[PDB]
Amino acid sequence: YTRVVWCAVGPEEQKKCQQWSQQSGQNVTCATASTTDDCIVLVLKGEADALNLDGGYIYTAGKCGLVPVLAENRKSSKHSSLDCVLRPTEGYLAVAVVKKANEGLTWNSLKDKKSCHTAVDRTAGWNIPMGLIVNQTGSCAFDEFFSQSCAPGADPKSRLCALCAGDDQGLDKCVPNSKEKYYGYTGAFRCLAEDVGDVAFVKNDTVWENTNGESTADWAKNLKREDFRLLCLDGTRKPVTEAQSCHLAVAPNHAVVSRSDRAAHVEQVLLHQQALFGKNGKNCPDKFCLFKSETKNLLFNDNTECLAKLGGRPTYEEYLGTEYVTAIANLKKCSLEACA
Ligand SMILES: *[C@@H]1O[C@H](CO)[C@@H](O[C@@H]2O[C@H](CO)[C@@H](O[C@@H]3O[C@H](CO)[C@@H](O[C@H]4O[C@H](CO)[C@@H](O)[C@H](O)[C@@H]4O)[C@H](O)[C@@H]3O)[C@H](O)[C@H]2NC(C)=O)[C@H](O)[C@H]1NC(C)=O
Ligand SMILES: *[C@@H]1O[C@H](CO)[C@@H](O[C@@H]2O[C@H](CO)[C@@H](O[C@@H]3O[C@H](CO)[C@@H](O)[C@H](O)[C@@H]3O)[C@H](O)[C@H]2NC(C)=O)[C@H](O)[C@H]1NC(C)=O
Ligand SMILES: OC[C@H]1O[C@H](O[C@@]2(CO)O[C@H](CO)[C@@H](O)[C@@H]2O[C@H]2O[C@H](CO)[C@@H](O)[C@H](O)[C@H]2O)[C@H](O)[C@@H](O)[C@H]1O
Ligand SMILES: *[C@@H]1O[C@H](CO)[C@@H](O)[C@H](O)[C@H]1NC(C)=O
Ligand SMILES: [Fe+3]
Ligand SMILES: [Zn+2]
Ligand SMILES: [Zn+2]
Repeated sequence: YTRVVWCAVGPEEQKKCQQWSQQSGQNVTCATASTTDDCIVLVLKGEADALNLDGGYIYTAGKCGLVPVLAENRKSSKHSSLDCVLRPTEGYLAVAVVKKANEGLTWNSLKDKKSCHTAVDRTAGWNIPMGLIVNQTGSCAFDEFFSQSCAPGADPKSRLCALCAGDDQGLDKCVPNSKEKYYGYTGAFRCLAEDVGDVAFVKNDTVWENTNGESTADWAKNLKREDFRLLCLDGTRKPVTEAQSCHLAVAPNHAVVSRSDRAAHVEQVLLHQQALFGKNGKNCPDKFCLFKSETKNLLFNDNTECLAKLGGRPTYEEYLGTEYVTAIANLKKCSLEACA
């Protein structure tokens, strides 16, 4: 009754959810689906209660009647005396990242290069960069812009999946879940790091969290911030320290959604769950930490400080903001799960 069913995407999220379930004494239990779109359908059916979503999926879920409940909040600078749970969200910066050694590559010479995207339909990985490219090109043929890409969730036989690697056995190539080696923020950054692609569309944080020893992962151990550059819309290249002046957009933070009729109950349970397993929580790091997965961003982003109350009681349109909603609307003209 005051039990919340979380929806995990893929087997690694399922494993994390199971540990949370055990530690929560079954106040939270787990349903699993192979894609984020399927988890949305489970929530619509009432077979799951909630999951945390990137803004592009929130647009999808919102059209079907789902609502944002709490948002990820990461480290701040202003609103300093304010408690994390009450602090306004700031958004994250969507960036385009390349290797310094790939000289003369700029926003203006991206045509026919190789690209690394977090997944189709996601904010930094797809909606913002492809939205910009469509506008600048005056063409809906965004699938013919890059020579080859990894964009998890596209047709595995298309050039949009040519660079995706699948799992350890080479299966599930291009699936939009963490079994795909190049899925998500860390996966697309890895796709650039290994020189599989020429450019990764990720967020500012990703670059910092995976360089200069911040990650102990084999592929990331030796990466240095200085070996990367950001691509600016004016055609210049800048150091990764200049993201505030060289990003493609500011994105709304990922947020937990649920059916409108279940929102209040989901909010109550999660606030108590974070008091236990959140950043300063009673049982973290001793038993279980909700916001940790070893740089893998499972269920929540690893840089999450807390889940924050929204205020204004957002509709999903208000939460995403009018600038962003119109951008997606326009990109989607180029090409129940279409609930509107
Ligand atoms: C781009 O993304 C970067 C990664 O998120 C941002 O850099 C971070 O900036 C925040 C402040 O806004 C720093 O917060 C710190 O929190 C730490 C304690 O919890 C302390 O830093 C210590 O830990 C880091 C790892 O988190 C280590 O590098 C080191 O031990 C350090 O002493 C500080 O007390 C500080 O508040 C954070 O350190 C930065 N992250 C990293 C990993 O460098 C950056 O601002 C973003 N840029 C823009 C323009 O938004
Ligand atoms: C790609 O281009 C499209 C269309 O050229 C962009 O859509 C446009 O976005 C702007 C900014 O949000 C909208 O301007 C707004 O107009 C409304 C009223 O018309 C007003 O409320 C705001 O003050 C603002 O001026 C504009 O309406 C919208 N155009 C259309 C036809 O929908 C889109 O933003 C571009 N994509 C990207 C990723 O930038
Ligand atoms: O960043 C300071 C700024 O944060 C808020 O901005 C957004 C996006 O984070 O918060 C809500 C929730 O997602 C959105 O409605 C706001 O979007 C607007 O502002 C962002 C800049 O952050 C911008 O990219 C969008 O184009 C806007 O639509 C709030 O506006 C406010 O608290 C400020 O403190
Ligand atoms: C389970 O939820 C009930 C209802 O609030 C609460 O009494 C208890 O603290 C919760 N236990 C855990 C481990 O989350
Ligand atoms: Fe995102
Ligand atoms: Zn800006
Ligand atoms: Zn409102």
